Amino acid sequence: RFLCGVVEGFYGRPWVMEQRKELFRRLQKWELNTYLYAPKDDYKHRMFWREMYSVEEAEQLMTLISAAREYEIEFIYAISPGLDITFSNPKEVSTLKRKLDQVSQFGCRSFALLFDDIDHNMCAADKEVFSSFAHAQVSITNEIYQYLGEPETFLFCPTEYCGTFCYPNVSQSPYLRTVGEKLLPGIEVLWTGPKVVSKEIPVESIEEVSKIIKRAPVIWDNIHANDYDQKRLFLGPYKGRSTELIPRLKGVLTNPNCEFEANYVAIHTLATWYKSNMNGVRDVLYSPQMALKLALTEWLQEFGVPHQY
Amino acid sequence: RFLCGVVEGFYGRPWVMEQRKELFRRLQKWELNTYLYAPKDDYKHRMFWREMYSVEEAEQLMTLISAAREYEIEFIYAISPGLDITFSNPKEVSTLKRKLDQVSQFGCRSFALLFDDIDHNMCAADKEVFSSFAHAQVSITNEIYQYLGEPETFLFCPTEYCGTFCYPNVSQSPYLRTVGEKLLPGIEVLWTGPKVVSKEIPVESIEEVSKIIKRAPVIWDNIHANDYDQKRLFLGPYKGRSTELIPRLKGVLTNPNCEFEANYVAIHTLATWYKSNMNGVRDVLYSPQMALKLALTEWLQEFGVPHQY
Amino acid sequence: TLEDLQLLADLFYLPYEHGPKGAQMLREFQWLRANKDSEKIEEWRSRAAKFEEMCGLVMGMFTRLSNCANRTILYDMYSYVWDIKSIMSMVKSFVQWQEPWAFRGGLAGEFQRLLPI
Amino acid sequence: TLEDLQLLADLFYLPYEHGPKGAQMLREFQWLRANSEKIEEWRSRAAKFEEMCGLVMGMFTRLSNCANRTILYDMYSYVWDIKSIMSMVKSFVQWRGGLAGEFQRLLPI
Ligand SMILES: CCNC1=N[C@@H]2[C@@H](O)[C@H](O)[C@@H](C(F)F)O[C@@H]2S1
Ligand SMILES: CCNC1=N[C@@H]2[C@@H](O)[C@H](O)[C@@H](C(F)F)O[C@@H]2S1
Repeated sequence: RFLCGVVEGFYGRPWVMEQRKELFRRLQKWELNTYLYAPKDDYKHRMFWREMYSVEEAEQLMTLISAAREYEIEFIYAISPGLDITFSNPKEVSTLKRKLDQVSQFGCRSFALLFDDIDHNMCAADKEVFSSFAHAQVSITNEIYQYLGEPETFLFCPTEYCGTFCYPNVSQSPYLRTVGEKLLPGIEVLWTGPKVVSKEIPVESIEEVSKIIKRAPVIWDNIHANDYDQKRLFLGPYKGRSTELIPRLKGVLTNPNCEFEANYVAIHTLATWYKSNMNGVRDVLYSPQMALKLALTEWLQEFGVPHQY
Repeated sequence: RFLCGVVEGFYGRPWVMEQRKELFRRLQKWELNTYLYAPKDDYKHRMFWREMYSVEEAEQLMTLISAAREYEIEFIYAISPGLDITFSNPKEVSTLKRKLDQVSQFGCRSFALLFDDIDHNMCAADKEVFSSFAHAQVSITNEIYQYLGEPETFLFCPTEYCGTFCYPNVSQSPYLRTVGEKLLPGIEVLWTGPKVVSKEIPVESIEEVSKIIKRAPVIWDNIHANDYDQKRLFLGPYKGRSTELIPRLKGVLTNPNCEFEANYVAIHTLATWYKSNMNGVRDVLYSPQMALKLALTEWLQEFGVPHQY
Repeated sequence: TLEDLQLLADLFYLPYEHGPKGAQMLREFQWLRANKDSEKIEEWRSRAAKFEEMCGLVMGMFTRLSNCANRTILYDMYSYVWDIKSIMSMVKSFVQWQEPWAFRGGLAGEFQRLLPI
Repeated sequence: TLEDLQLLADLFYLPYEHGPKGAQMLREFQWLRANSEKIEEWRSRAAKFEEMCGLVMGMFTRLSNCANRTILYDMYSYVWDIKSIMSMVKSFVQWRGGLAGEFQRLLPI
C-alpha cells in the first residue's frame, strides 16, 4: 500500500552500482521498501532515452535488480523521454516499448514515465494529433502501461509537479484535471508538495491535489536535495511533513544529496517518520530533534569502522 | 632531453585508471613521452596529502606505473602540500618523505612538488624559521629531492607560475629571484606563460623567466584546460606557441579538458607541434590550421569504431 | 563525416578564438539582428533564409554525432553539444521573428556576506 | 564524539533552517559586527566567540582523521570550505559561456 524509500532523481553524478546495492542493504535495515531509478544525468534515462543497453550495461542492471529483490526492495525503473519525444510518432512509442521491454528481461516489474523539467510547448505534429500536452503524455503513459501488461506499480510524473508549477493554480489547472481524468486509475502520480523543495507539505495542500488527480499522490520529496547549489549539503532531520500525511499518500520517496554517504541522517530520519504512523485515519508521533539524535547516534559508530577509499 | 606529454592537473573529477592507461597508449602512438599525475581534486594529492595509500590504492597505482613504463611513458608523481604544510615542522617533511617513499615502492622514479594555487602568508612558526615564502618551498623541495636520491626527473611548481602572478613583475620578482638562486640545478621549474591560459607564449617572455629562474622551464600549458567554465570545451588545435620555443624549454606538458575523450585534438596537435621542430638548435615549421586537418582526419575514424559506455 | 567534426571543433575551439564556421555563423546572426519603401528587404530574408538553412545544417550534424558507434567519445562531450543545440534552436526561432536557489552558499555563504573580501 | 556530528549536522542542516549551533555562531558574529564600560562586554563576547571558532576547527580536524574515509571523502569538500570561511571570520573579529554564451547574450531574456 505504501511506497517508501529513496529516489535517485537529482542532477549530477549518478550513484554507482556498489552504492546502489548498499542503499538496498540500508533501506531493508531501516524497514524501508522502495527505490526509484531516475538519475537525470545518466544518458540512457533522460538525454539518450532511445539508446538500448549493451551487454555490460544489461549485466550490471541484471545484478542490481537481483540485489534489490534479495534485499526485499522494490526496484522501479524510470525513463524521461519528454525533452525530445514526438508523441504522435508510432516509432517513438515502439522505441519506449523495446527499451522498457529490455529492462523487463533484467528482472524489472515496476516502471515510471517522467515528464518533469520540460517546456509545455508541443511540436507542430503533436498539436494536430493531441488536444493538449496533458493528453499526449497520458496517451503514451496509458499505452505503455497496458503494453507492459498493466504492472502492479507504475508511476507518472507531471510537468506541473509542485504547487508553484501549476498554471494558473493547482485547483483551476486544466493539465492536472486532464491528468486525473484521462490517466488510468492503476498509475500513480508523483508530487513534490507546494514548492520543489517544500519547507512544509500541509495536510490541506495534498488533500486539494488528490481532488484534481482523483487519487492519493506519491511524494518525491526534495527536503534533503542538494543538486541546485555546489556550496550546500543537508544532514538535518526529516522536517515539515506531518505524520498525519501517511494515510493520505500512496508513498514518500526522498530525493537526497548527490553524495551517497551524506544521506544517512536523511534516510534514517525518514524511516523513523514512516514507522511512527504506518497505521492511521484518512506532532504527537514524531519529532525531528529526537529522530535526528537517534540517527547521528548510529551514524557515529559508522565513522569509527575502517573503510578505505 | 625534452619532456613532452600531458598533465592531469585540473580541478574537477580525476581520470580513471582505464583512461590513464589508454592515454599512455595514445602518447606512445603519437611519439610523446611524459605524464604528470596532479589531479587537484584527488584527495591524496592536495587536501589529504599526508594520508598514506591503502592496499587497493597501492595495487592500482602499481598497475598504472607498470603500464606507463611499458608504453615508454615517463610517470611523474606530483604532490601539493601547500594549502596547510608547516615548512619548519620536521614531522611535515618526515610525512612528505614517507608518502613519496611509498610511491617509489610502486615503481615511481620521477617526482614533483607543486605550490601553485596557495596564498603567500606563512604561519608565525615558518616566519621565525624562514626568511621568506620562496625560501620555505626551496628548503623543503631541495631536502626532498636530495632525500629521494636526486631523481633524474624532479619538477617544482612555483606560486608565481606565470607573468601575471609575479609580484611586482617577472624580472624584479624577489620570489622567483630566490627560486632560481637557491633551488637545486637538477630540479625543473614549471611555467604557464604570460598568463594562466595564455593566448601566445612569446620567445622573449621565456628568455625573461629563464634569466630569473636560471634555467629553461617546463611549460604547464592551459590552452585546452576547461575547468574554469562549465559551458566551455576546447577541440581546436595547439596554437599560439612558436616552434622556436622547443630549443628554449625542458618540456611542454598540456593540462587539457576535464573530459578525457575530448582531448584527442589537444594531444594530437601537441604531438604534431613537437615533432615539427623536435631537433631545434638556438610559425615556419608548424601550422595549427594544418595540424587540426590531420587531428580530425584521424579522430573521425575513432567515432566509427564501436565502443560502449 | 570529416566536415561534421570541422563544424564541431569550430563551435568548441580555443579560449581566445572561435573556429571559422562558428565565427562565420555568429557574424551573420549579429548582422540579421542589426537590420512601399527601400529594397534591402530582399537581402534580409535571402540572408535570414540562408541562416535558417545553416541552423538546420549544424542541427543535422548534432543528430548525426549522437548516432555514432563510439559511445565513449560522445558521452564525454555531448552535454556541451546538447547546450549549443538548444541555443541554436531559439536563435533560428529568433531569426524567424522553487525558492532555495537565489540565496546561495548556505552557512558558509551567509557568513561571507558579512565579510569584506 | 556524538557532540561533533551534532555540530556537523547543525552547520549543514536544512534548506530553509540552520541547526541551533550554526544559528548561534551567526547571531554572535552578527552581534560583534554591529558593535564598537561596554568594552569589557564586547571583549568577553569576542574572546568567547574565538574559542567557539577555535573548537569548531578542532571538530573539523578530528573528522579528517576518521577511520571511515568512504563517508569522509563524500562530504569533506563542504567541511573544508566552511573551515576556510571560519578561520577568516575569526581573523576578522581579531581586527564566459563560449559560442553558446556569445549567442544567448543576444537572445530575448
Ligand atoms: C517530480 C519531481 N522531479 C524533480 N526533478 C528535479 C530534481 O532533479 C531536483 O533534484 C529537484 C530539486 F531538489 F533540485 O528539483 C526537481 S523535482
Ligand atoms: C602550474 C600552474 N598550475 C595551475 N593550477 C591551476 C590548474 O589546476 C587549472 O587546471 C588551470 C586552468 F584553470 F587554467 O589553472 C591553474 S594553472
